[PDB]
Amino acid sequence: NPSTTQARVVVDELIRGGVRDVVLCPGSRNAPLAFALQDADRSGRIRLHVRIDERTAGYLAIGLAIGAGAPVCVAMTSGTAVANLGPAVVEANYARVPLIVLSANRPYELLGTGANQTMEQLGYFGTQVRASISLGLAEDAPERTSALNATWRSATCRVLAAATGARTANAGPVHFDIPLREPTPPGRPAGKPWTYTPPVTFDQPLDIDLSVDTVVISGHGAGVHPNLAALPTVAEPTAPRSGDNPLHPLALPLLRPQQVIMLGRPTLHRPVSVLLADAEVPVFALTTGPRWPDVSGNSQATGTRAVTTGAPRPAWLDRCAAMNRHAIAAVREQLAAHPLTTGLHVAAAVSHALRPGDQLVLGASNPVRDVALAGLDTRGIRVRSNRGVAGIDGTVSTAIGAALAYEGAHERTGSPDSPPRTIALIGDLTFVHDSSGLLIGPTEPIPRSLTIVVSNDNGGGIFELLEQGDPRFSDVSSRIFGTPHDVDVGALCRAYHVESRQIEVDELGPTLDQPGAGMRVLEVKADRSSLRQLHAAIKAAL
Amino acid sequence: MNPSTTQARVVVDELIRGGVRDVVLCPGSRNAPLAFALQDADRSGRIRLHVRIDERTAGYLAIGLAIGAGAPVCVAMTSGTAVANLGPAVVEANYARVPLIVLSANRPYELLGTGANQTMEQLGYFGTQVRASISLGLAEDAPERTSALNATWRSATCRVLAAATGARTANAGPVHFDIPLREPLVPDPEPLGAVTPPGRPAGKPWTYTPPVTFDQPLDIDLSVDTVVISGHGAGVHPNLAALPTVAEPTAPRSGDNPLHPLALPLLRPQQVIMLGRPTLHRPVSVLLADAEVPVFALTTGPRWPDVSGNSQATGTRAVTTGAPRPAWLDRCAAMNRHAIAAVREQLAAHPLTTGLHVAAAVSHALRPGDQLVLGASNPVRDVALAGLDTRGIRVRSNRGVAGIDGTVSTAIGAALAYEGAHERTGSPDSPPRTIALIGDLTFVHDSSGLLIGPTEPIPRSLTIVVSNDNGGGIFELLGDPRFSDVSSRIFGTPHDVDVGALCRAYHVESRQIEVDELGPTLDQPAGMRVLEVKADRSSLRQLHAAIKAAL
Amino acid sequence: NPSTTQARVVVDELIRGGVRDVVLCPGSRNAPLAFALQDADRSGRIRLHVRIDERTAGYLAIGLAIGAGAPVCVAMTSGTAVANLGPAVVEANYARVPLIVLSANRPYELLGTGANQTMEQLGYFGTQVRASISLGLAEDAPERTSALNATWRSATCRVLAAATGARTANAGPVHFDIPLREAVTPPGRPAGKPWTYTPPVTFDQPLDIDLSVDTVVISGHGAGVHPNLAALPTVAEPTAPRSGDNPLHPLALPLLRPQQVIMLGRPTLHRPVSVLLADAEVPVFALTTGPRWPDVSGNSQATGTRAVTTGAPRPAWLDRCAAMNRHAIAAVREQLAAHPLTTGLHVAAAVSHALRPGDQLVLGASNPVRDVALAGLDTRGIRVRSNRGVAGIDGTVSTAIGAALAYEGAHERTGSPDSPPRTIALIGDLTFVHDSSGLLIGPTEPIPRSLTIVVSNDNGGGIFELLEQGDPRFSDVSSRIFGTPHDVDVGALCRAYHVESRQIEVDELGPTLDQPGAGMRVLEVKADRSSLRQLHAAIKAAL
Ligand SMILES: Cc1ncc(C[n+]2c([C-](O)CCC(=O)O)sc(CCOP(=O)(O)OP(=O)(O)O)c2C)c(N)n1
Ligand SMILES: Cc1ncc(C[n+]2c([C-](O)CCC(=O)O)sc(CCOP(=O)(O)OP(=O)(O)O)c2C)c(N)n1
Ligand SMILES: [Mg+2]
Ligand SMILES: [Mg+2]
Ligand SMILES: [Mg+2]
Repeated sequence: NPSTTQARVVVDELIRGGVRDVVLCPGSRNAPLAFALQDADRSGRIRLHVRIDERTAGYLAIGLAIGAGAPVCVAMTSGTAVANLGPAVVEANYARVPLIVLSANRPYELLGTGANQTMEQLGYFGTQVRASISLGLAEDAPERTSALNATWRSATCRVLAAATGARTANAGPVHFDIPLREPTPPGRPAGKPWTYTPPVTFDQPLDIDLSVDTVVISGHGAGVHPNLAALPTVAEPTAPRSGDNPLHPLALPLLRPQQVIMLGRPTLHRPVSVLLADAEVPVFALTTGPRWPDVSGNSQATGTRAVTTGAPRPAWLDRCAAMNRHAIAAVREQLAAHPLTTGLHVAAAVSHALRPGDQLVLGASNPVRDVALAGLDTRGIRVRSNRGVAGIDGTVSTAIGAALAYEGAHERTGSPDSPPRTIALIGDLTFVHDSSGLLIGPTEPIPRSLTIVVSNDNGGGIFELLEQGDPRFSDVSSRIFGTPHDVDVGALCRAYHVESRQIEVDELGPTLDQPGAGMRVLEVKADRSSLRQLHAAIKAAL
Repeated sequence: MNPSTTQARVVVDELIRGGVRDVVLCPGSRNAPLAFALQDADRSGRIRLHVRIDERTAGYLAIGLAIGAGAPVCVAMTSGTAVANLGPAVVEANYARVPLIVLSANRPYELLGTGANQTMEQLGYFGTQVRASISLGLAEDAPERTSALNATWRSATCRVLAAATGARTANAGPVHFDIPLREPLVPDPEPLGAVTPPGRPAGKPWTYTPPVTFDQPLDIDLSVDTVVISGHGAGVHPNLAALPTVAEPTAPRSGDNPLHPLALPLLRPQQVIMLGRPTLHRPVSVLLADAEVPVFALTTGPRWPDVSGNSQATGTRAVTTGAPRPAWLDRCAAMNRHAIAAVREQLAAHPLTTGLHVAAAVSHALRPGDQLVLGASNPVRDVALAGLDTRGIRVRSNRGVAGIDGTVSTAIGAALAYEGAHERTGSPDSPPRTIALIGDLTFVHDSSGLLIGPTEPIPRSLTIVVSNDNGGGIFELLGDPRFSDVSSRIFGTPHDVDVGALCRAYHVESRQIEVDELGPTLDQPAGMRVLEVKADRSSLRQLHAAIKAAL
Repeated sequence: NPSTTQARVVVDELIRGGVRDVVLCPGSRNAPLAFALQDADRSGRIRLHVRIDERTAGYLAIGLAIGAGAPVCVAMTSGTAVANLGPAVVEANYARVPLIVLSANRPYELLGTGANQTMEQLGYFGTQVRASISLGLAEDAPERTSALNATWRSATCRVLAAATGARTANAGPVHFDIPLREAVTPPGRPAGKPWTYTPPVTFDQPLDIDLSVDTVVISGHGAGVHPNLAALPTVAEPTAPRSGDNPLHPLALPLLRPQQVIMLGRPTLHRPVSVLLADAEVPVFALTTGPRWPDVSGNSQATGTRAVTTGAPRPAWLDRCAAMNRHAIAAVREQLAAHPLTTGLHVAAAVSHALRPGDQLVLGASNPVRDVALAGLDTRGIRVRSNRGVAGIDGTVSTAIGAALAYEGAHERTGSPDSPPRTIALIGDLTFVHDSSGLLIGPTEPIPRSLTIVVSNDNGGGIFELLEQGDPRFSDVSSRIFGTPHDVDVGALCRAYHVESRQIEVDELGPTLDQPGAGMRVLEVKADRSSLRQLHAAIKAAL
């Protein structure tokens, strides 16, 4: 059958392209490439992950992709797949995650006369994906086997290149259709991809004078810039650090920088937003890819690297370092003097328990910010967070997939050491949102060293710190923003046969130092009724 | 009053004037103007607010609130993936023709593509699944044209409601209503006591559009041997009431001459009248796939199903000439009695409680006035197999796409709307019962739909029966492709998820009982509860073979 | 050959669905259904129209549909076809024209890796079409011939149903794909009947309206006929069918104080109409068919499909309106007589005077369609066409040509032994230059027998003289960027395409229209726009 030959050629090319994991869901029909994928899974060339929940499957693919940087395929055939995959595909587009969405249209059947069990289509594919490629239906022609093998492998390498950003430096989701009718020609020698894409550079140098009082702000997707390593740097948790001179986010409003270098895409902290929008401050955007971040439109120039003249005034560096120490002190002490555990205490504890080579996975809301408020030093750490569109959905499967991909890479190094830990920190709403991600059949890969820390303040803590958190809304905000739920986390973990423990904040460190089952949830109860006061006390101690 | 608060209050007001009684809300900062406005309407009793955490299952809750009493229902959420999480419920609402209003907050459209946090292409995200995609203009600070802005906001809100209820189209469905909103997003400390721009006098909708009467008479001769097949969304046809009728559980009965689905392949209809959209029964599909028998499609709206290649004509109602042969009605009535007798006998002779036994017991417990919610895979198949008489009861099921998402939330939402509709009657009697029958995989999958926050409305009389055979009604009853497909390997091992632990996790009363206690337990109440009945799946294929042999 | 069987089944069902005309263009590959359509053309079962310009070809299809109300197919395979069809597809959506766009995708070929010279997609199909249906590849299964013939014919009826609004009362464009791999044909129903028959449908939404309140009727594009409203003063657009005989000149409207408005169809003309419809003190009742209702300001009180009336207009009100109508008809005619130069308004008044029952009238956007209304044309017994969906000045020549062909075809189908009725088109000069391509028709292709295109040529855009940018403080700037003079030799253009042409004066227009010429002719009448604004100022002052 030409369709089975074609499917094996594609799967083979996908494996040479660096795909190591494929996610699937049961549906109305067989998945695309199902048998060739099954053969490769059995042979150990790739690893399959199956889930019933199509939404959590999309996010499992994201995690499997950002854990070690590899392209990941997700393949489902059902009438709800496109709708359920939407959230993950949007995150993959905005965070530039190489996600390949496989489909298998049927050209011998009617479309548009009723509900389609294979693909029920929304409007986001047009706007979200880097490419939409459909292989031909496989012709029955042994005469043309060599020419078809070339066409198929060329097209597969185009899918892979579009998703990884190999030539565009703009990785993201790709829609790859392999049609079939209802009801192996080799690749390049020595395992090379059919169409090889050697390394590319996009170079856009900007002239910047460092003698001007400069602060670096690095956000999601920031590059590494050695020539900027000495400047005071307010770094989001997921930004790689270029140097060793951190500036705490809370210190920023008490300095007066005269220019800003912005790396990647900042999304955290109102003081950062305000500074980038200040008309009297030059802002230089250094980022990869086609677009640049600039909500205010205030930025002066954008490129990919800086060509620097001068150096920072010693008085400026020394003044930034003293506000940095005052902010660190203000947090440590007001946390010490607070009589109730909050998410900020939980984040502080997780940050101390971390060691080099760990992978940290951060939920949206307070956790990703609290870790920054606690001054976590991210050097030697891989920090992952779905900052593309900052959803609270799918964070459990993202952590699981990230642990799996990260352990898989460490395994392949052959090293005798135990698999490096993955530690997730997420809020209680975030955990309830994607609890279904906890359900993993015995037939499926399970992380060996994943700890999910759930900081549970029985609602949405971040909203205590916004305008709706003002006391004049006290009666009203509790229901429509606090959103309390009274979930028994321990029961939920028991229901899914997931090792679970409820501990106090000071036991968090010790518990995380002691290894446990491959996958486990550590719940720490927290309070959010006092959170706006705690943050007010930290500000006043600045 | 700042522009965001003013706009939000005008929109919420016009939605209430348009007949919206329930609103599902999920938390966020960008939708804060909507959340404040809705909670004010809740506090003064103009609507009933339901807050949820998970946008996805929250959309099926809204679906339940819409199908329970027949009213348009809004779900409101923040910008970004929160909106994308409504996709699954939008698809169901489209195919099941449910008046679901997705009311999303957005950033100003000019911020698209600037790197703004939690922003995405929202307008048109759903494509052709929605009846309409409507946007409001960003609210300007310009009091001189407050009354002009009031008119455009209420008109837009009236277009949303008309598209969703099908007031002009006769084709209800979901509508995307996107509202770009900018700071300030919370109500100002001052002015105190501002006045929201007024709607029409006497609470009338700003632009009033009455429900269309859509009519398409079609001639049909009843003397030709006729079977009626009615599926999801079918209408009632008194002049067809005497015909033998294979009716899906969700189809309203027009008459009293039932024909069991198993009997149909053993009869020889010479023509078919197809009511609504029948998807459920394999015997039905086989018959409709046969291009030789003439089929007439009677539907309540402009859509008609593609299940038959030989639909001769479409209509909304038949104009009947003649009457059926008494011998033909005799023949069908005899096969009906035979078909159900085979089922009840083989059921009684089977030594193990299967999901079919649970469905038979549930069907036997119901009385007129009950609402019954069925998970759209096997529970709806089994209840029909057991021969449930649906006269005088409301059967709800997500038969649009018959997916697995949101079945629990839909049961909860149907119960709340149905009880509410009966609070308004004024009867002082206890609220009607809502009984849901859900399989264990479906219940586990949407278990988080059980979650109702302490401050949120709880059904007064919903019982969720879980027929737990520890794995699907899947590889029993087959589906040659499925044994080959590697994704089926998750179905080879019983999942063993503890149902009682799940009900504990969402603080819902749950008991585990035997099928014989089911009838008495349901007559007995107590708010919301789950009854888990364990069940065998191993003998299930043996049971169906015995029924097939008995025919 | 399976696709040959499929293609013939589809063409046969399309024919049974009332398709009489199909528009094609040469392209990189063969049009969908090309050989089945040829066979039907040869046999006189359908009529093929070929054009090289894909854009004019779409507007020709629009004309072939609106000329007698039939569904029309357009079939092009080229790398530019979707882009060139866009304008007509948008017009088909907004004017609710039953336009079927045929395509033929190749499922054995790669998509998305490079330029696609079979169909290069834009973003508009997802927002403009009523349906997008793909037949699916034809396979080699002779036993399933009955089942496949049923499936194909069903899908084709579903396509036709979506395009004509047979069940939705919402006609519009549909995308119909028949994919391709690269003499007995299975029969449809007895007696030429469609495979899935759709009996007549009604959408009924009655509204209670009190006629004793001082009421005016404004009817626009797509207005329906309402007997119970025939006596009210009615400001009608040229394309709106008249219900009665109490016209109310649009220039009269600002001089009356109506206390409620019944609005029929979709109004697009006259700023006094827009002002009245937006007046918060005036209840507005929108009566229209289809899913949506017009309401720019949001001021409307209710919408439906018909009126249930109580009461009757006060006789004082009727005479006040009938007299204000007389005042305005007279102010226009007297200041037209008093005006020194020929303007487009003069040309319109002359064309109005020359029309008679049985004629089809095609109006360009811009001043022509307004001027006919200001000239007080009586449209009873006259079929008035204009592309008011989006009011483009593009494609009006091919629209008039297609309208004429379809209207003539309807008359020839009767046995009448008469010269076919006249189609008279009135368009401005920019509009004519925009779609001049539509004049080029090969000897092989159908040509209207009685089409006369009148071109009111004021060497630019007359309508902008009458707008705010036409005020004298912009005299230097506006000439170039709104007037856009071109100095085209209209007679030389028509001679290049072998089209009978005459430059004539306005009094000469009635006589020339009375005796026929070649089947297609262009009558150019030179007009002035320099004095246009003051002419309208004179008519305002006279009121
Ligand atoms: C699917 C979805 N639906 C809604 C939202 C809006 N939202 C957030 C956003 O405000 C967070 C934005 C950011 O930059 O992190 S943060 C949030 C509350 C999360 O509560 P939590 O998980 O208990 O964390 P907590 O520590 O209590 O802040 C909600 C509900 C969302 N982000 N995703
Ligand atoms: C393709 C296209 N491109 C531009 C426009 C804008 N436009 C118009 C519009 O303003 C008229 C709209 C209406 O309601 O009639 S009217 C117009 C001038 C038409 O000049 P004309 O054909 O010589 O007519 P004239 O009698 O001189 O007014 C132009 C350029 C358009 N309508 N279509
Ligand atoms: Mg929380
Ligand atoms: Mg089960
Ligand atoms: Mg002109």
